[PDB]
Amino acid sequence: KTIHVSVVTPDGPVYEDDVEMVSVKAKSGELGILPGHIPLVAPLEISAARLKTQYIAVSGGFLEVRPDKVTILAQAAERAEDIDVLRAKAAKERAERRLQSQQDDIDFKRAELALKRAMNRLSVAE
Amino acid sequence: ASLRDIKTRINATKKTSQITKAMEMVSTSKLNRAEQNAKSFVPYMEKIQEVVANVA
Repeated sequence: KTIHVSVVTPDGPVYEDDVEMVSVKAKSGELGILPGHIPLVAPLEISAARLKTQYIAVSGGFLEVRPDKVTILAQAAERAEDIDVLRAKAAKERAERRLQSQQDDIDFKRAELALKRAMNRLSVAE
Repeated sequence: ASLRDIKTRINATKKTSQITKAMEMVSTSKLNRAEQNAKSFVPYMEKIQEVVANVA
């Protein structure tokens, strides 16, 4: 039998499949999860989630396991199976994010300059 | 009463109508993407809400 994994971020679902062994590590220690496991909640440390294979590095992270609901609530879940690739992805997405945060503001202010000149000409036209 | 001034005022307010219509269209697209972000956030909120309920 297999158990259904679904790693969930606030940004959206990252991974969803049926994996036999889930080998996440908690704040206390390791946990080896099989189908038919006891209902338990355990907070995950900032490390990879070993799914037996594809390894998922989570940040923040909180695990709740039911015998079919072994889903993981992570604040940031990469894919590339390394502990620092989430930090590299965060360093790239901060750059992309402040580029978008400046792009949206300058686009609004260009459209607002168009509106302010177009209503200037209306007020001058009298 | 200043026919040329009336026509320049007509053309100016047509230009403002066009600009505010373009901004309406841009805000329709941004509303669509914002409600897409909300419906992509909602399963995380459902799961963490039921976990907080069952624990606390």
